[PDB]
Amino acid sequence: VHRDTPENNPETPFDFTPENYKRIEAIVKNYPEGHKAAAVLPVLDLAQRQNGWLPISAMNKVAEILQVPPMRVYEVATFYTMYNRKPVGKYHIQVCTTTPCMLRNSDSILEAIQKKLGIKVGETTPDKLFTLIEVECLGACVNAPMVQINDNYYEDLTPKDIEEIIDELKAGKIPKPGPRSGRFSC
Amino acid sequence: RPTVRPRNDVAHKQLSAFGEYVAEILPKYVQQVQVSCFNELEICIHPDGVIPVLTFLRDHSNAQFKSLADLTAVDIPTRQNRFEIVYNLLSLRFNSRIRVKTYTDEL
Amino acid sequence: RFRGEHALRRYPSGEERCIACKLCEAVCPAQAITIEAEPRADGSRRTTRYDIDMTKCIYCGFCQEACPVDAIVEGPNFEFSTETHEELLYNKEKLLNNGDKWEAEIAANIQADYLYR
Amino acid sequence: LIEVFVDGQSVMVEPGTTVLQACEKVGMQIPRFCYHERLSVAGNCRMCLVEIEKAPKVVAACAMPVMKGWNILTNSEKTKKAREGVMEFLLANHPLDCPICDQGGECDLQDQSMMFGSDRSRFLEGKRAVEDKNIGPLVKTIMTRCIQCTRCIRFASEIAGVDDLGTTGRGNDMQVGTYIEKMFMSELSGNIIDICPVGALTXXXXXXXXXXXXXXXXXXXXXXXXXXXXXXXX
Amino acid sequence: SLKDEDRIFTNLYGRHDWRLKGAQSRGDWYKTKEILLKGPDWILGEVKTSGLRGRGGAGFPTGLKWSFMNKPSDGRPKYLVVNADEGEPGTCKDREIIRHDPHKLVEGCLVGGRAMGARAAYIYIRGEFYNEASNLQVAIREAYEAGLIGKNACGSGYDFDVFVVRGAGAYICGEETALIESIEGKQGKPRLKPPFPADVGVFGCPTTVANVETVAVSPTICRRGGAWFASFGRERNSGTKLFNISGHVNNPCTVEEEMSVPLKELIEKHAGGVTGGWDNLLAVIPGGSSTPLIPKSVCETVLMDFDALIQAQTGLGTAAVIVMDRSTDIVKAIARLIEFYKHESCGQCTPCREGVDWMNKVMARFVRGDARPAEIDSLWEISKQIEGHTICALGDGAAWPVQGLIRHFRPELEERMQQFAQQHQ
Amino acid sequence: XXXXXXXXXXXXXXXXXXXXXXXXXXXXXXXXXXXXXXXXXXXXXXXXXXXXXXCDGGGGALGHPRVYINLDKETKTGTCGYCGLQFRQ
Amino acid sequence: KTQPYDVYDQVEFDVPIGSRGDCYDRYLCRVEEMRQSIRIISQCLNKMPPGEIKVDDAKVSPPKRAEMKTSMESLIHHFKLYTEGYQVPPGATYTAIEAPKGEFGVY
Ligand SMILES: Cc1cc2nc3c(=O)[nH]c(=O)nc-3n(C[C@H](O)[C@H](O)[C@H](O)COP(=O)(O)O)c2cc1C
Ligand code: SF4
Ligand code: SF4
Ligand code: SF4
Ligand code: SF4
Ligand code: SF4
Ligand code: FES
Ligand code: FES
Ligand SMILES: [Zn+2]
Repeated sequence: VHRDTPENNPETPFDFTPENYKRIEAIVKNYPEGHKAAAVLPVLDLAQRQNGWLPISAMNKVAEILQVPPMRVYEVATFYTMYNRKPVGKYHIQVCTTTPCMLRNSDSILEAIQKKLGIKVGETTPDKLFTLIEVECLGACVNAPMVQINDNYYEDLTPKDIEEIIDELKAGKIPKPGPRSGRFSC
Repeated sequence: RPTVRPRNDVAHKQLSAFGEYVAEILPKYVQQVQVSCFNELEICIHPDGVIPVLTFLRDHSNAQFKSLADLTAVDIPTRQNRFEIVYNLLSLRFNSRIRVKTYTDEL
Repeated sequence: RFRGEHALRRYPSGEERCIACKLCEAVCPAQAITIEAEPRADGSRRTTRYDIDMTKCIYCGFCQEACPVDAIVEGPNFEFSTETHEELLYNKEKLLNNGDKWEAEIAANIQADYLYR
Repeated sequence: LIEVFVDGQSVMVEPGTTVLQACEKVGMQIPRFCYHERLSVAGNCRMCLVEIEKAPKVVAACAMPVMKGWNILTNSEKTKKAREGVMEFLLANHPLDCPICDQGGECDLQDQSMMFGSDRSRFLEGKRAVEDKNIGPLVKTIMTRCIQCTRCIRFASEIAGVDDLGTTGRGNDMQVGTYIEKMFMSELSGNIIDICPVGALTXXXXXXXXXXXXXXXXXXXXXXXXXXXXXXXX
Repeated sequence: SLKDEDRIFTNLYGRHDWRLKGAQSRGDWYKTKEILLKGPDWILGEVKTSGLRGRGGAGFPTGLKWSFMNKPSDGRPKYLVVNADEGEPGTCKDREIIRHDPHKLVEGCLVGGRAMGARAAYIYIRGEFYNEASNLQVAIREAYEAGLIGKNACGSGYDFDVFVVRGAGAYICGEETALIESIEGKQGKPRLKPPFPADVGVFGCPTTVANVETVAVSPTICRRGGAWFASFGRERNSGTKLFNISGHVNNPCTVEEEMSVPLKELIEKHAGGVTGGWDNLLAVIPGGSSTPLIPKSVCETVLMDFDALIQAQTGLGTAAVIVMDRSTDIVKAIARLIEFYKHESCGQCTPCREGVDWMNKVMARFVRGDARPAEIDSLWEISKQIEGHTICALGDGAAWPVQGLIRHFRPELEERMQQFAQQHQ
Repeated sequence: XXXXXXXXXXXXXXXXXXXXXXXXXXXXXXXXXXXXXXXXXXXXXXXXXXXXXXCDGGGGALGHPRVYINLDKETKTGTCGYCGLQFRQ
Repeated sequence: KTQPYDVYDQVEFDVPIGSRGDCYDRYLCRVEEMRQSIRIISQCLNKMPPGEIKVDDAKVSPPKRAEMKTSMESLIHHFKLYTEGYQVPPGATYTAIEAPKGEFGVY
């Protein structure tokens, strides 16, 4: 699903940030003063960070602040892949499956994570804690496996190291960069 | 091409010699326009003399047609001159098909 | 494969096979077939007016060939004799749909028609 | 005004004139999908590709202007190899509606396959289908028949006023619909069905009533609404 | 004539210890006041005299591209554009040029600011790489407040302000026309390239598109001598570019190397899987995702330079090694590369939305083995066609690797079809 | 269903107070059996596994051009252009 | 013998020509045509290459019924070869193929 939007219990109810409203207005000033539609691309990323799972009515309220077309601003977030579509948990992680990562085994890291953290691949956790989704590329391809959770991307993980990092993340943040070898040259 | 083309042009240059030969006489009374396409020859004739064109091709040393067999006419309202009587001629000794047309309105 | 009196076929689970295109209308060299289409109740859009003249029609099988859904299939028919033109020219489907008595033969004949002979 | 020869014949054109606009002066119509009359110039199909006298890559007629005195051929060897190819790409993911489809002969895509595209075969297996978009009174819209172009997208933004149509996905899943469930406004948006080349947007009031084949056309000015003239009635 | 690898020479060396002041001791903003005092014509001439090729996956020279705008007379104020997000998979330049040393990337906008003549500089980062984007935002706060760039800094009349914006993470950072449309606010789709480039009109302004590695090389080329950048490499293409190896390898690591370097020597230094080209079957690609895979026979003769790489099969543009072992599948690997373009297709040009999606569906059948032996030759005609009749360069990027299946290989593809023909049918 | 005397078939009117119809008096008028399209709804809906399903009457033998039908909305099942057959999930 | 239509001269033909222009000799040649016609039919049975029935190019002849139902371009061409005609090249052409009565000079 990409085009269709549900009308039941996620169409009318929406909330906007009040404390971050002053910070959102300053973000619009960073671009051009006259004719500013660039703020809509920045506010869409700020809305997902402040409130989990962006509503259809929430995008219309964000478009009203910058004063833009409601249909055009809704289409702007549809093309983006980083923005949330339906629902996201407390810490959502996306796994890379592209050929630069698949050459040194990437599917083995995803299959081990699927059995340890439950569910198939597309389905999220029923208690809402971890959500799995297939990603194109994480960005940094220096390490053989790559997975980006929430904001900080975790790189370089073994078959048992990936399962140990996932279970520990339930209570306390695990930080990390490439916990397998030197960062620059090894 | 194997199925796309019907026949390659080889006799087209040979039939073009007739497009020169009759035109070498060069009458404003007879010749006017000579069109040749798809192994066939087409001539249109000035209304003043049609009989002298038909006595030609009949007998003649270079080409022997004789049979002035099939005779058609074209109705077209686009031009200022309306009708176009079209003669279809066939040779038995020479084995060729030539066309004689009239350009006049012929009301 | 033999062409006689016209009869329009239907699907095995009800439903009229004719979809209303005006495809067979334009191909028809006699212009015997007439078609005016309206939406059927709700959703479906399949025919309203469907007259084939027997005063016209030179029997080609062109309407059989032009049909993408295979509605008009020419059945082995000989028996047709009337007192008037009115009784002879076919009405809005109905008598064409009454070709069920020949549709059992048509279903057998079309099995020799798919991948031609 | 700078003159540049197209198909050997010379034609005078303006300095900021388009390639397809220059082709009209030479009495030749290139294969189109994105308008040239009133709708804004945009790519997003690459059908109107034409090859220059000395160029490695073909340029689109809607975007690229003539500018300098360069020779461009419409019946070139590279153009015919292009036109047959693009048609196959358009029909690899096309739902096959032709007998059921509201248009038939009036469809611009239907003619271009007969005139330009490859006839003998089309290599395709498995076509994706899109869900039906919501529409009010006029135009019974079907998203499957749509080729996903930019014609009606810019029509709502510029010509009609109120914007609704846009993009929904990324790959072969992007719909031309409104995304949010809302009926289209009246004003002048009833003419959107006549704009679209494919049989996707067509008037619901006169749907499947009569095909383009066998209909006598006559031009007459409309009585309802003032300043209305030239309207063809079948 | 022969090029040596690095040998105490690097564009960006600081990666272990760098914040703001620590980088300054190890060559950063050394001639900041000197470059600002110099004229715009003289500063632009320094890049043209060196002859540095474009770091981004295109092949176009950086000297000609920066001079293409020039700006003789401008009505609307000019703006500077820079791309830092990851485009092609297998590239490590995105999380190294900005993540490790953020001070070097910020200095690149200031060096090209006075040269091009832009009022404000803008940078686009990947949405997935949020940790790397935070380092770039922290560097801007340490530069604007202290007095590095903005209004009047380091004895300069021209004003330049740096601002970083988070991206969607698709083809919006890919094409040069796409970056202008994404930053403006509109949906992720590239503008028409034939009539107007970046110089004529980009977000209502004259602009220029620059890569993350291309922009970072500009202050290093300005501070040091012009001959130093042209010393390593070939006559046509010169300048050190960051190459990253990913896939089947003993140790995967990204390291800076000199131009016109052999593929056998570069793989041996980083250590690959089994053998460099004796025991393990060679399936390495010179590019990240754009260029098709190189043959097993021709690999030692191939060079890192773009001018030398064009002679054999296809030129390297992205400059990233994607080596695959003999045990690893070849058919399934290249099919996944096309599947990347299936998701990263924007939705404009009809031989790409309904093209690549058609291409991936046929390619998925080759893994199973249901495809006919005749279908291999037919697919080659379609693959060549997409390269020519597309607006953006991603249409070419999906077209090239499919051409590398018919070329070089072919018995490998035929064996998969023949195996399922006897077993199932 | 029949109005007065004549039976309606595939949406048809007989006569307004008997004026037009006069020929069908001595001879019995034709009527198509089950022309109300009751057999269309009588057929059971088939379950789908994929997001898009291809429809066919009975291969190349029976006249049915291939159309792909999308299934995205839970309410109202999707049907092909040629058949009255509906698909869910 | 003079003008081939569809694979001629390859098939052996025998043409009966009499002497007198009377009704009896003009009848004998027709019976002699009939006895020397089976030679052609037998040679037609001898030479039959298996292949295409219609022209493969779908701008002239409608495609196969199994073909049109699946592929796209086939049905659109099926929609336009019917209703609409052929879109013929302009020009005047004359053809005559031997009728047993005489000729069919279609113009
Ligand atoms: C598939 C693909 C992805 C690309 N991704 C990027 C990218 O993420 N960043 C970038 O700077 N250039 C990228 N490029 C190169 C662009 O063509 C670039 O905008 C420009 O033309 C190269 O010049 P530059 O090195 O001055 O940026 C990509 C090219 C292709 C074909
Ligand atoms: S008989 Fe066939 S071609 Fe004619 S309208 Fe009905 S479905 Fe269409
Ligand atoms: S058989 Fe020929 S004349 Fe008769 S209805 Fe069909 S197309 Fe028309
Ligand atoms: S859109 Fe045109 S080509 Fe496609 S099915 Fe409808 S009429 Fe045929
Ligand atoms: S509905 Fe028509 S005009 Fe609109 S995008 Fe689709 S094909 Fe183009
Ligand atoms: S080639 Fe593909 S990705 Fe590039 S602009 Fe065209 S449709 Fe979009
Ligand atoms: S018709 Fe010119 S780009 Fe679509
Ligand atoms: S390809 Fe996996 S992180 Fe880039
Ligand atoms: Zn069906």
